[PDB]
Amino acid sequence: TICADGTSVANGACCKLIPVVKDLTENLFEGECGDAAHGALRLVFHDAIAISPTLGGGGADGSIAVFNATELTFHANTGIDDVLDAVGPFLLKHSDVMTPGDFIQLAGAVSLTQCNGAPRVKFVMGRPPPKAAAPNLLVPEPFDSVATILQRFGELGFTKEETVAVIGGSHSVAGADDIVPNEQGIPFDQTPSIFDTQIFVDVQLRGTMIPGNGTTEGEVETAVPGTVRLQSDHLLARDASTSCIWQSFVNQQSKMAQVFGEAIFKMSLLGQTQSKLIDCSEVIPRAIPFSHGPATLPPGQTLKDIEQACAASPFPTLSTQPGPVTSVPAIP
Ligand code: HEM
Ligand SMILES: [Ca+2]
Ligand SMILES: [Ca+2]
Repeated sequence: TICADGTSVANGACCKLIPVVKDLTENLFEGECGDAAHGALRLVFHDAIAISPTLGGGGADGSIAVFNATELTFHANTGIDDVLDAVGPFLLKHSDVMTPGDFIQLAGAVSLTQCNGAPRVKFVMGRPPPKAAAPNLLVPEPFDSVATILQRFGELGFTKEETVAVIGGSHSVAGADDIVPNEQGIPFDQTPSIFDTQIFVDVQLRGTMIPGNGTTEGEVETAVPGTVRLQSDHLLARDASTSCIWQSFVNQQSKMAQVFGEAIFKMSLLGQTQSKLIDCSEVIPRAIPFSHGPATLPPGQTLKDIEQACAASPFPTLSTQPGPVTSVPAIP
């Protein structure tokens, strides 16, 4: 079917989503891989992962928006109130054509296309409205152990490879608003507007510093001024179950993107039955091709500053970016 805009879709029910995509790209994200895009991506996880085989929760069901009055009382959802302040008006204005679970997955898929190197993910619609708030304690916290993290993701059907890709990859285009005391927009990697593998390098370095005037539980030292490091990422890069996976993504942007895209799509289906959904992948914007060079070590860092954790292979011999140590700019 040809939509009013000229887009051909396999299922004509998808045509009603085209204005939603345009609104998100023009008016929420403003064509940028910035604060709004980051929020929409994070919302995908906080909505979808909140499901357990034994404790309940509906997964990718829109509960985090509909039942925000409950789910925003959960510690793991710190900062989601601010995300919903930005995204929530768009969810409401487009609630005539799609359910909230569908909207959240759409917005995350569209967010990625705003970012250099991020994959164009598949997208399906047809998730029913949510029945209830997720239980508490289903969203992983940055102070959770690797074993805890792998149990949560693994029990939901993710491989370890997918788990590392989807966490690390997301943190390549991300910052913290609630970790560095009284500071917002503090990136996890040197390039929060680029979907590159700098996050993988940055986290493998020995940490030497904390930003700001104190820590929050689940934060550890970072190696690069103007960034922050989560304990969870720190441990995932160093634990024997995940460290070879973590290292495998360094300077492998295409591989990382492909795995990430597969993982996001899997995440999008949590709590759903793929049978009763409709493919609407044609509505997702074109991806922005990765246009940056190889991964590098940050200025002033050398291979002796890498904490080797993968026993199978040495850390790739990357170049060091030229020039003086500089503080990474905060995300506007
Ligand atoms: C063990 C798993 C994970 C943990 C513990 C974790 C933890 C965090 C924390 C603590 C923050 C900063 C939040 C704030 O300061 O308010 C954050 C930001 C973010 N996370 Fe993760 N995360 C995980 C997995 C993921 C996944 C799977 C995705 C995407 C599907 C994701 C996407 C993001 C994004 C995009 C941001 C930045 C938000 C912004 O700049 O507004 N995270 N994460
Ligand atoms: Ca949910
Ligand atoms: Ca990056």
